[PDB]
Amino acid sequence: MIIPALDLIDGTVVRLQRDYGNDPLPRLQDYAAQGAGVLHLVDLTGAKDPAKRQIPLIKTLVAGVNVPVQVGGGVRTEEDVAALLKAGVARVVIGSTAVKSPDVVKGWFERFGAQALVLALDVRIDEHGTKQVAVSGWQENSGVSLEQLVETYLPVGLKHVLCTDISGSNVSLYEEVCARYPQIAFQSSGGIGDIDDIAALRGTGVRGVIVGRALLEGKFTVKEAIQCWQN
Ligand code: NA
Repeated sequence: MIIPALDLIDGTVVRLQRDYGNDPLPRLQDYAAQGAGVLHLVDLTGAKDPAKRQIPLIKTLVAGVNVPVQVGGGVRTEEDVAALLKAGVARVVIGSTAVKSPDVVKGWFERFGAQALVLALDVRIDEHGTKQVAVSGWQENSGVSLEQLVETYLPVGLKHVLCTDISGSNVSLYEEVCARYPQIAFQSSGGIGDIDDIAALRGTGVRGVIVGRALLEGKFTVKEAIQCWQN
């Protein structure tokens, strides 16, 4: 499915920074009105300081649409996961903590269930052609491959992985990992500049396609994206 996405800073919709206004709820409602079955939010305020996690806003947004929302941004602790779920989010998106503390995160899978968690991994293809995991675009590689990290979590029932390519190559990347782990539903993130980019991901095996900036830029609509995806 198409997964429309917003990044939020202090109640403001931003592009990665350009301000697109303070109306995230009507934006999300219109995404759902066009047929979206899942939405994605990044709490950039929470990511910079978990003390200022935008829980009240997230509550309002989840309540205001009829579809599951997955939410990430500075999820560091079990308390963070619980607080987001309590606010009504469908799934919590875990990023750097899934790389840095796998035994701790494996415990979260046991407590909350695999249906409640999405692991978001940034992947950089190195000189050798290895899929290297990094915790962000501006930090060096972490010394573990995508495959190695996925296999760390398969024993606790990993089901959802969001993969962002931060290094043609894009499509091959998703074809390979989806083929290797058909029991995992992979989501693609990044590299969607126009409608043809969505077409290209078709048949790769990816289950979900995150689309953020291209919608804000008015390149195409959620309805058009879904029609392309469904072919
Ligand atoms: Na966005």
